[PDB]
Amino acid sequence: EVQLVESGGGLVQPGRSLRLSCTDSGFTFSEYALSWVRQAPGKGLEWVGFIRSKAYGGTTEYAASVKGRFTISRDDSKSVAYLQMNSLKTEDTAVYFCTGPRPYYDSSGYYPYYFDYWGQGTLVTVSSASTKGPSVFPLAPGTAALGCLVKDYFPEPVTVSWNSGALTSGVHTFPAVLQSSGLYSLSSVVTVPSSSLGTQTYICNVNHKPSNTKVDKRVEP
Amino acid sequence: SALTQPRSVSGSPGQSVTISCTGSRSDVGGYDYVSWYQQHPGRVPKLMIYDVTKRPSGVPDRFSGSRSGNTASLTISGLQADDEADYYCSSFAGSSTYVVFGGGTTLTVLGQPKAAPSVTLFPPSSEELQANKATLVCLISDFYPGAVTVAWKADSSPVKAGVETTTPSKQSNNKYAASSYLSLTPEQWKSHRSYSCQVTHEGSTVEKTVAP
Amino acid sequence: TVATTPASSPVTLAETGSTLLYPLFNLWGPAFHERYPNVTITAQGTGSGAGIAQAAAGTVNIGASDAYLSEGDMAAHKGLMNIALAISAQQVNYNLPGVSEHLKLNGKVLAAMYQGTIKTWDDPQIAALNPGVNLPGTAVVPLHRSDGSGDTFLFTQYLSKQDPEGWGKSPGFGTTVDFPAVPGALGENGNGGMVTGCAETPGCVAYIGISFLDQASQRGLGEAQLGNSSGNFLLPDAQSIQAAAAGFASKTPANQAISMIDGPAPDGYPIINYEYAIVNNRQKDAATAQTLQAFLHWAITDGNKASFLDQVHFQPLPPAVVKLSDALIATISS
Repeated sequence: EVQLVESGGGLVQPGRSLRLSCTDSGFTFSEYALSWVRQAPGKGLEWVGFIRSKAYGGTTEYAASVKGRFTISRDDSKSVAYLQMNSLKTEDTAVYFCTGPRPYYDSSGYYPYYFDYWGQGTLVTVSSASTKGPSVFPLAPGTAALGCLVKDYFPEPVTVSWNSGALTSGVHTFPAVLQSSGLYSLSSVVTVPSSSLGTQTYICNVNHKPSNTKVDKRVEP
Repeated sequence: SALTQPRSVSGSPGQSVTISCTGSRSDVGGYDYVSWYQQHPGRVPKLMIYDVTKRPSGVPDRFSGSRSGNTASLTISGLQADDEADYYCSSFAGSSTYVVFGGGTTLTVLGQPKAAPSVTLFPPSSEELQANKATLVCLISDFYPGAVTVAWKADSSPVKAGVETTTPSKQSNNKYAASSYLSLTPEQWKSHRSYSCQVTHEGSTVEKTVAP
Repeated sequence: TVATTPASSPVTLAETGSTLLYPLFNLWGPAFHERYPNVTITAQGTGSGAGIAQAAAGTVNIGASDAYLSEGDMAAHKGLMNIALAISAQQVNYNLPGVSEHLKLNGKVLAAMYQGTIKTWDDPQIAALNPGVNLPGTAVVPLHRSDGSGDTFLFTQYLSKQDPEGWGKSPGFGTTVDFPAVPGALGENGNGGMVTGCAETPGCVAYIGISFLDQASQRGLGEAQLGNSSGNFLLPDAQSIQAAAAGFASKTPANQAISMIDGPAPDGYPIINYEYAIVNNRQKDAATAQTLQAFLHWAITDGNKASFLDQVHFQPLPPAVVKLSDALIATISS
């Protein structure tokens, strides 16, 4: 009944602000308290804050580590909540999740007892480095391995699909390498039958939203 | 950090493991709102236990929650391969702190078999070369356990300059993946008969070679 | 035909029992004695358990009880009846000095407090009924009565009726109840013991008869608004108690044994009750029977004037129930 999708993540300079949004495509958004939980890369879960339902005053609570800097708002008319983040510090770098509860003790609007529903998360990078879109290069090929090289980008994340997502079987998108220059590089490789190579078009679709880079590259033998 | 869990937990297939979560009368021992989340690598957390001992619909009975005093424990019986994950405890902590989490526990299942890495080495593309750059890409996948050493060769000689290798990361099949990049100028690329990526895993080396 | 005048020869009516009724009975007795100085009336606060027990054994003429007789009581002591004299009520008091609001509570939340699953006063289950109230992190200390008590009966009936699958299954209701041994729970003797025990430790919660509300307020105890079955939260006052009793006015049976706990009136306070005289059919002689008839009949007519009942926050019997009470009084013989 709850389907959450965060947006708005990306690159922000220390000391500046960034607002995230969480939307429910279900019909019960006004019925529960909306929470934010974050997770710095490789680290644990940390509760950020929540905002109560309007039946309980629509009031907010925040972790000590973000109180005074972060504000949560909700707009029930659009089934959306917001996380406003001021005076950001590098230690705020994290994947930010929005979470929702099922009904508990007839009061999930007053306190989100448990986090039944999670968004996919949106990565916020607080850093002074400037954004940089990637170069994308084809990695030309029983089975055959072909791929795409996604070179020299900042910050994370980059998304790669193949054939607008019609090809998922045999896709391996590897974790990025952080090189000494401070730029990331990544490779996505798809395994296909050798028969396919002369009859099937293989295109990789690369998206680096922080720099508005969207690239499609055909990979041929 | 606010609740303390053991950093690491391990058990053999079919056995049990218990993950502890020690708090205080102000959280774990002060209410009955203790929960446990399971997080596989690169996925969102999933609620496994709530109200100290209850399981959401879907969660199997082999996941058991209990509590003694200010310490809650999660118990996982009949361990399977797919139990390998992080586990987080959580609790209400009063009307000032509200929600606290444990630091999280990585579960290892003990019996898994050795798996040699699959290695794939791509040469620089014509398009990168036309851009006056050259990267060799060594992709390493499906090895277990998750530790590999990577050596590059320029013809007969070791290189170790322009090499950048990732940490190993857990794949969805519980094997591990890594990647290594060797960045060269086109002149360097053309000036050697061959380049090799050598992947050493538990004392056994897999090597792939490419030539200009 | 009920006697309205007592005998003129010397007669002693001995009373004991309900501490909820005691402050009112200690006004009735002296007033009736003033009008009929041959009638000696002694009273005592000992709990509805002792009132039933002593009236059944015949050591007193009147046992005072906030609880009607069980079918097990009526099967153990025939002649014994429960005669409604007035309508009382019970509040939930608590010791939270930093809290100025009348906290809203209901039976399910209170059941969880007396069962030990809600242990802290800022538990979301409590805070959710009180949005906009700052609650402390104080440990809940649930107080119960140590003696057989009509107040226990009413409070555990409220828990049983509003939490039938939980408290209603165990430990249920009664003048004595096996209260869960939550860490820190205490037992007290009488409504007076509940007041002073509640006032002694912050975080205490206690069920206390409305004739002790003034004392509880003087000692700084908060007073809860309790939820009824219609979803509304109310303080016990003249109007909320009246509204609760009014629907049960036509349903009160001939023997007057009826629970008015947790009624369906949306403006009804959920913990109200008849104050009962537990008396036997047979007295020792014609003079005692006549005189006991006259006191009881006086108590439900002159003794129900607001000048008496307002002192203890009770409400008068409705006219149809006075008829039922007189019917039982008129059977007292020798």
